[PDB]
Amino acid sequence: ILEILYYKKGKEFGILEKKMKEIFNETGVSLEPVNSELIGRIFLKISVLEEGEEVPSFAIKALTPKENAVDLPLGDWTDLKNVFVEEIDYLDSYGDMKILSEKNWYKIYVPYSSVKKKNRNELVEEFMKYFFESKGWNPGEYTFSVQEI
Amino acid sequence: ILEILYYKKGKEFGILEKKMKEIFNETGVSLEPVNSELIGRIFLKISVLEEGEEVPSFAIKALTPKENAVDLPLGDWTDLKNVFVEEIDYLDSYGDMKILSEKNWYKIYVPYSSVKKKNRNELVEEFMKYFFESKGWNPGEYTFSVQEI
Repeated sequence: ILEILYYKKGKEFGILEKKMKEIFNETGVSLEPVNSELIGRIFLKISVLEEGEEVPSFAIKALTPKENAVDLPLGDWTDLKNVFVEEIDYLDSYGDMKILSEKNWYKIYVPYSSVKKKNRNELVEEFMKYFFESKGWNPGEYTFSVQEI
Repeated sequence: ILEILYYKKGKEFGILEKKMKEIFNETGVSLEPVNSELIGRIFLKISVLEEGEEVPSFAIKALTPKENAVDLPLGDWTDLKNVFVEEIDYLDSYGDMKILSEKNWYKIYVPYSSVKKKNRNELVEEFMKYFFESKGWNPGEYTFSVQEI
């Protein structure tokens, strides 16, 4: 997973950080920014689909009463008999990428064939254009940093 | 969904709240507490299983490349052909309840037969014992409030 911190250009956060530290030292309570147009933190996971595999259009949360999972692959195709469907989410499309969003956590799915010669920077930069545009914000007014977590 | 705010007994938060408001008025940045032993916010969804249905033991995140979902029920049993399994989560057990946790978001599943004459208060109070014990904290040292959201 990647942790992405974004910031509106020109905004200084030094007095914010000093006051957060002061509040922590007095109350013992650590305060963090609510995601806004000024500042935020998001989490991104990138999955590349193997050649000869289609990108997903829906994410399904299913539940099983079976008491073991030794018949279930993680990260492979299979058939699921007699499961309870709890949630269905339609993925957004941005170019060849499919994007699943849950609050500040994002998962992107890209076809092998499309990202064969692409690095993490190129992917993240495309994702961040999608992200800012999804919020109605101008991407040219932000910087962001990436951390592996 | 329910929003639950918990607080360590005896701790006063009035100066925290005043300083959060001051920081917001100066920086335009709203700060909220990181969940800790002193204070936090969690989200709970309660599902009751119908009579003649087993409680889940695992939650599966599956993806399908199918371009419509009109064959998928929400909140019913079905079979899923040719899906990609991305994640499997084992549910915890607390009495008759099964609990799925993702960071500060919880989903509990209870059998109809067990909660037939139970109200929201009774369920939430059981969940909160589970929650505090899961963190290694003493439930008798906390208060909490519930809000429908």
